[PDB]
Amino acid sequence: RATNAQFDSPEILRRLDVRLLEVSPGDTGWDVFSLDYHVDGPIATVFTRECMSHYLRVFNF
Amino acid sequence: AAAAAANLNAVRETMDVLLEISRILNTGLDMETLSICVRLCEQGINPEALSSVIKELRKATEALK
Amino acid sequence: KSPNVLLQNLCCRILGRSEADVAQQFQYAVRVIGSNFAPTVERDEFLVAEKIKKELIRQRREADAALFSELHRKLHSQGVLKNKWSILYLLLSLSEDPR
Repeated sequence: RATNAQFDSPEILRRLDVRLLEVSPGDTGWDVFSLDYHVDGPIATVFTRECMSHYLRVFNF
Repeated sequence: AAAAAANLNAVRETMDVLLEISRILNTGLDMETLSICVRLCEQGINPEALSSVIKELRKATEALK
Repeated sequence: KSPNVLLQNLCCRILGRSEADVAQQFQYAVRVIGSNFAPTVERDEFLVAEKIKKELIRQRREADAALFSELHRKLHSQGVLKNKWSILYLLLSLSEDPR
């Protein structure tokens, strides 16, 4: 809420959060920084679960 | 006799597959220490306690130098 | 093998010294391992295997995640181990990402 993504719908930015990656002996936050968008309901089929797991791999690149 | 030489062969297989697991995760241990920790594990040992020793021995090889 | 000489044997692999050159490190090993010679948690191999997979994702590789399935298959195939959770949690806990 300090950039040009405050002009979008509040629901989508609200459902975003930082997530810490599963398992880590002590190292940089760069390796374990991730995002997770919360989504439920009918569009969870169009936004397919396995497709999100591939989306995070795009996100790392 | 024969099944105990298949056992002696399957233990050399086991140290190699644990050496593969030790190298792909890039742990500090080499093949020589890895043969000791498994002997420690057959008698039963806490790896939470062993890891606190392993993180000090390798940091005390250059504190007696 | 007796445990008192086996911990000394670990100390002679890590530090390249004789078994009577180093006894301070061996004393710290006898200090830590004693009265915790048994695992302090519940254990099963499956949970730590599915966290070694989570460890291989952290280093940005998924081919080894499918190779490690067969590497853990070989462990079940032989059956010459007493605790398969303990050594695998140890090798997991000592890991490091090359970045």
